[PDB]
Amino acid sequence: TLEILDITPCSFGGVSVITPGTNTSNQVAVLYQDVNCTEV
Amino acid sequence: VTKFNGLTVLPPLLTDEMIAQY
Ligand SMILES: *[C@@H]1O[C@H](CO)[C@@H](O[C@@H]2O[C@H](CO)[C@@H](O)[C@H](O)[C@H]2NC(C)=O)[C@H](O)[C@H]1NC(C)=O
Ligand SMILES: *[C@@H]1O[C@H](CO[C@@H]2O[C@@H](C)[C@@H](O)[C@@H](O)[C@@H]2O)[C@@H](O)[C@H](O)[C@H]1NC(C)=O
Repeated sequence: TLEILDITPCSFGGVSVITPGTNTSNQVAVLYQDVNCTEV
Repeated sequence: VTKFNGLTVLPPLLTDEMIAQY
């Protein structure tokens, strides 16, 4: 079909782990860099 | 004062508004 399709690359980004020292606790909060929350 | 190959541009920690407040 004579139609034009734009191509956007699939989302990616770094993963960072915000963490208080292991010596204190072990809960972590994961930051996914530059991705809208729906895409996770 | 004036792509998607793995290159990323992280944002600064102090936003321009906060710098203006300083
Ligand atoms: C996640 O979804 C989109 C894509 O990142 C964003 O919100 C939309 O942004 C577009 C602009 O590209 C608007 O046209 C839409 O109206 C917005 N809302 C929706 C529901 O698509 C934003 O990053 C995030 N939005 C939400 C609601 O999570
Ligand atoms: C490291 O933590 C040491 C003891 O930590 C103890 O256990 C953790 C799970 C917490 O409950 C904490 O409040 C407790 O005190 C101590 O030597 C000190 O707090 C820390 N020392 C260093 C060098 O980080």
